[PDB]
Amino acid sequence: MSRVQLALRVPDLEASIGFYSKLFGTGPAKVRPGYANFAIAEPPLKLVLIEGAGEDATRLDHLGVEVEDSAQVGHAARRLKESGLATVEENDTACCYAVQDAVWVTGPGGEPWEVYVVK
Ligand SMILES: O=[N+]([O-])c1cc([AsH2])ccc1O
Ligand SMILES: [Cl-]
Ligand SMILES: [Fe+3]
Repeated sequence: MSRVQLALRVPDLEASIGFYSKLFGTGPAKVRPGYANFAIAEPPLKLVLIEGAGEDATRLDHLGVEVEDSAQVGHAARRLKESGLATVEENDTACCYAVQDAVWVTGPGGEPWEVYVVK
């Protein structure tokens, strides 16, 4: 039972939390200066808002697939490595108010993806 992760670099975090509460009909799961997240049931979605220091507009920070356990993260790592993708693995790695196992790739046009579990 995994979900898409969508992490956005937003110019106004406060306006953004406001807007996403309305769009999804639910408040954030977590709020800390310069960061918020929403854990959305339908559609399955982890929405990450990161506050950008003076960009004009919202832009993509990264994308992701949140899996159920580290076991799934490692399957995904081996499978992606086997398909010929350049990968970067991380274990028990702090970051944004959580600990995660993750594997990272980048699409041809430079957009970053992580397959990850939050521990
Ligand atoms: O790419 N990252 O490692 C990354 C990780 C976290 As946590 C937040 C923003 C980012 O761009
Ligand atoms: Cl963008
Ligand atoms: Fe993140």
